[PDB]
Amino acid sequence: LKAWHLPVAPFIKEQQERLMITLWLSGDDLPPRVTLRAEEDNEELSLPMHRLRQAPHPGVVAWRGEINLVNGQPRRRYSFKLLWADRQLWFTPQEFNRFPPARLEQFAVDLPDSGPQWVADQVFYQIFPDRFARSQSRRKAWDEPLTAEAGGSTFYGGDLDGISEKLPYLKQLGVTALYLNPVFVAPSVHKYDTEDYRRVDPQFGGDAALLRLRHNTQKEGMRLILDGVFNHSGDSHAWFDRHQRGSGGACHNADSPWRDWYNFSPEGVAHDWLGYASLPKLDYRSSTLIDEIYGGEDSVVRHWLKAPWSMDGWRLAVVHMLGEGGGARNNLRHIAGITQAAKLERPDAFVFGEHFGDARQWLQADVEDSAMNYRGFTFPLWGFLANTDISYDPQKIDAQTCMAWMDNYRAGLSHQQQLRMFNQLDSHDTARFKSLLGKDVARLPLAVVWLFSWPGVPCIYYGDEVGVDGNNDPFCRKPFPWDPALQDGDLLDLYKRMSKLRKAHQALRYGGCQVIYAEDNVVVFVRVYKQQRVLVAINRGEACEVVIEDSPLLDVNGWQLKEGAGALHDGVLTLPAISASVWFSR
Amino acid sequence: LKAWHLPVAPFIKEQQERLMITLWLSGDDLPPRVTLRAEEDNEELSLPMHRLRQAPHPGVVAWRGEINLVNGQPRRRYSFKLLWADRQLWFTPQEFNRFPPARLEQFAVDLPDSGPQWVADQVFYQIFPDRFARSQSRRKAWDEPLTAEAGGSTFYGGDLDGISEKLPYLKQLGVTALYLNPVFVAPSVHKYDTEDYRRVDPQFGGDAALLRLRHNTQKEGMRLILDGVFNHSGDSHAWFDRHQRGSGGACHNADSPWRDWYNFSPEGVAHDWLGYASLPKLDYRSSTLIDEIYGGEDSVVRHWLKAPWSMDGWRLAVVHMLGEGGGARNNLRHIAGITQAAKLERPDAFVFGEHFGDARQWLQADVEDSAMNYRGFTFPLWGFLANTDISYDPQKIDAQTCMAWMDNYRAGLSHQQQLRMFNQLDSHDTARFKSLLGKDVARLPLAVVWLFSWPGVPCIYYGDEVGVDGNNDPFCRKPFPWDPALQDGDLLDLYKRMSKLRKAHQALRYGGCQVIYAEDNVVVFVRVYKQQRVLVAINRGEACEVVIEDSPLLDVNGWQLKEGAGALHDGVLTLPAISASVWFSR
Ligand SMILES: C[C@H]1O[C@H](O)[C@H](O)[C@@H](O)[C@H]1N[C@H]1C=C(CO)[C@@H](O)[C@H](O)[C@H]1O
Ligand SMILES: C[C@H]1O[C@H](O)[C@H](O)[C@@H](O)[C@H]1N[C@H]1C=C(CO)[C@@H](O)[C@H](O)[C@H]1O
Repeated sequence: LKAWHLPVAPFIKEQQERLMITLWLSGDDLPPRVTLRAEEDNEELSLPMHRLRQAPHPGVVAWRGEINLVNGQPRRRYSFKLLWADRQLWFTPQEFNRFPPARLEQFAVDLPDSGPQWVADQVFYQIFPDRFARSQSRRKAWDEPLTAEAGGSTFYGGDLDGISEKLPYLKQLGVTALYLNPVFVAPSVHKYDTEDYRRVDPQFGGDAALLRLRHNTQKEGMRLILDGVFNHSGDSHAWFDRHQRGSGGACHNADSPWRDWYNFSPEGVAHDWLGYASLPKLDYRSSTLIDEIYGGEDSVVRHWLKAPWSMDGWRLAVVHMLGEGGGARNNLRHIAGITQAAKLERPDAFVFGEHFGDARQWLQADVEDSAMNYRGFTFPLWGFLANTDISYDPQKIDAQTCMAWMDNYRAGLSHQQQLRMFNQLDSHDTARFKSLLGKDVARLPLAVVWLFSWPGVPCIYYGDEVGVDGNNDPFCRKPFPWDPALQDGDLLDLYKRMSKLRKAHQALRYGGCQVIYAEDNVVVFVRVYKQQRVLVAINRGEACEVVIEDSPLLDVNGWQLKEGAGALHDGVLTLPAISASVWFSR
Repeated sequence: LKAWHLPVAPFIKEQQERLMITLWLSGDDLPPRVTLRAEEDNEELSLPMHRLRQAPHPGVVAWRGEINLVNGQPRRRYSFKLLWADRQLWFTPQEFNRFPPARLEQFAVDLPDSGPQWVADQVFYQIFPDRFARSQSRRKAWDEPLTAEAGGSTFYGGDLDGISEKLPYLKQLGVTALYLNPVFVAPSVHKYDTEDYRRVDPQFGGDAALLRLRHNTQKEGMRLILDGVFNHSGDSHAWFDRHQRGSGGACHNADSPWRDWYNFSPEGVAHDWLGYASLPKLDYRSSTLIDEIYGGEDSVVRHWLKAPWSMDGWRLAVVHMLGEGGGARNNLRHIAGITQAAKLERPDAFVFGEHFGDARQWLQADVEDSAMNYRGFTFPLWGFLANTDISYDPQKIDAQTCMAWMDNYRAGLSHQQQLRMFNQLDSHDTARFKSLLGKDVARLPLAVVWLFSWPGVPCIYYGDEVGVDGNNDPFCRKPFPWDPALQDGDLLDLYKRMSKLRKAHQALRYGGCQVIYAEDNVVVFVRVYKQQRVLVAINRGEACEVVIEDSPLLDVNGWQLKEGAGALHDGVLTLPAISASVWFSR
């Protein structure tokens, strides 16, 4: 028995306030009935399906049903209940299930989609401003080695006009969207110890440099996302003012105008971020704090989204811990509130959250558009390709396990959510992925191909594309090497080619995703959008041949190889050692 | 490799604001390190564990760690990360996992537990008031057969003083808590078409009869839960007033004081419950509607919870669809609001929701205490024992699948949530389970044993205990046969004995639950609380012998058989055909 379905054309078609749903089946004991299990306002529905007279592909029987769209919430969840005389079987994002799937692990399509539809067309690039580029006309020097000493106090001098001036490089790289680390007034170099949410830190060029950057990116058609740090302030902020270098500080004034914006124990110690005293945690019980951060018309969240700043959204730092009373009490309401405020100021605003852990409860409640997809994308690859994980603990997973992991996670997400998940191989909070591969550094191009072809929006971490390496923070924030002698020019070109493949093909931006093969060293999946197919074959080990069973998903006119040295012929994949290949259908 | 852990003593112990956590391991290639993956305010933690010098059982190595309780939210989620030099493996509620478990499918213990701790000590009994008992001093006659005609208009005359008068029968049955179907003024016999939330329907004896019932149950130490129907009103309610048999109705007055409490289309048709025009749906966008239902001090939810009514809580009818704008928009906020209001009036109030489907998103967000556990308890048994399901579609699942199903569902719930899940074999909205067994009716006692020994609180559906049967509503609401000639007296006695076993043994009220064996016809599980063990063996088919491997969970002084004709000796279970046995440890 075989089944196929993806939450996208050719399997679904919207027509006259109905969502038509098509299931493919093949095999020797097909169910004489199939029920479309759908859902309206959380009520499970049993919708009849009927066989189509015409086979869509050789040996395949298509069943078709219909979801009425006029009622019910935008997110439409569904699965397939195959019925024989004596038994039943479910078809799900995670293949066949002998007992019913979880409601939150069904196929899901958001209709209407009120999310930021532009995100799926982007290539993102994350910039740690101090370490990217100095402007022409502007404390360590650029070539001085990064050391473990005083990580938070060492400034190399990168600034925002440096980014503006490097926009032609980013354009040629294929970048269409920037995510900046914090830029607001803060004493440190990473600047997550915020001192003024209302001003750009002059060390990066002040408010004028960020306005120029906003103008310049608009001119080039590039989106711009700011780092929003709202779980905690810095202890130098006027609200907290630990060093009494001002008046009215919550820290040393029981009568401060912001005494209730922080939580102090019966010992006097304020609650902070994971025991970092420089980062006192904000108490979202306070109705005045809520108004200042997101509630009011000129709250911090909306401020940088309205003119003149007109930012395209917010990365939410430590989104999972924000809440009341010193911890994450009422976390989901407040993150929903932040997102709601942002979409009020800008309906197409992108709001994604930093989630090192499992983001599904946040995303399944729709309190944010997306997450930094560490759990669903990054760590599976650290495991499969680099033998490591979030804690740098040894990891030994084969392709079966890696794809069970990746597919299980996204089964909790609608198609539209999957398409805008924020995927990267590393960040300012992890060791460089190049370094993590260790002796297996020749696998790095596999990961770059995978980054641009797995569902979600890819984000290059500045410098990855030219081969910078280093261990975890502090050593992952090296100055970007602008000397081509210090650049991996071959790696740069692969990044260029992948972003070109992405712009070129709708399936890599909008397409469903079906894992076709996943055994030991080899992963094969296909992206699927209308008649278009994109086949990707990853081999982390030595040369091998793999038979691909006839799949109606792969029944095309022909395949044109676009990247890598793999060869597909008569259902046999010839894959060189440590390779990734991408075929486009003809 | 083997592992054991349950979210209860002997595996966990709270001491000096720390939660101590113990893992059992056995096998030939044990991990030299184990990390306790815990969570504080949603931040994943890596806590070290250390081997205990003393083996807790032969061949078992114990690791122990510690969760700091002074910070973080009440619900403490955790799992075990076994680490070797080259690889890792997770231990979870669902056995070993090669990739990390979902955050919401870990072990979880609620500390402090702010839920209704009395629920786990209860035996519930659900009464459909018209069909239970007529009072001594009071339209069909009691012995007239139930027909398909005019189901909603046929009254047999049961009333609340009938229940009061039958309290000695319920006491002897072992019942400690009642759940009543709706009793408020409504035209129908089931009375889910509410006309007045503020008055008891005189057909059941009016307000005086319910006060007597509240007094009488208090006198007998019995709890009392009312059916709260807040997703929709009846169309005869004054607010809606479809038949203009009053003034000010939302239905026929664009200026009604409650026009905004209902949602009308640009056609004039109000939104209702699943196309039943007699049940117009309430619009929880309205700030005045929110205040009347749960927001205000004398709102409907709090009204029946304060004196003189002093009810113990609310069953929430159609809890999953309640929301704004004609559908389930903002459903979770409003159900949280209802529960919050109830616990404000009565801190130990029990609020559970009607969930035919998958309740996990509601329970994982803690918007309610519990659910009618159709998905986690009822339908697995309909499948395993009666070959059917929610849609009365054929079902063929063996013990492996049934227990994978039951254990997967509860893995999404903390220990405390599992203990108060509202388990029943049938209800006023399903065919009688006795009828569903069809030719396999001899399996009915297996299900009764299972109802009283699976985690959760059992609820007898009135008449089940004496063998009434019938198909789905209308035929599942027969008049209760008070003639002992029409009663299955042997079935009645099993119910009595099971509720006695439950009162007698802490493990059946508080205990963890570990499935030990689940192959084909046979299910074996053990409830576990401190040194106490309760072993349950269910065999749905012919006589068989089953070997039980040595389990440290089963290493006790001895076993005393308490119910059924099974025999345990030297790791061999001798199980008669179609049997259920319960052993208590010695
Ligand atoms: C605020 C934190 O969470 C956010 O979400 C950022 O993503 C992180 O970078 C993170 N750390 C910042 C703060 C500290 C702590 O002292 C430093 O250790 C880091 O270098 C620095 O970046
Ligand atoms: C309101 C509904 O949901 C609640 O939650 C109850 O649990 C159900 O019983 C259910 N049905 C009631 C209403 C109708 C519909 O016309 C009748 O069909 C039923 O007989 C009657 O009981």
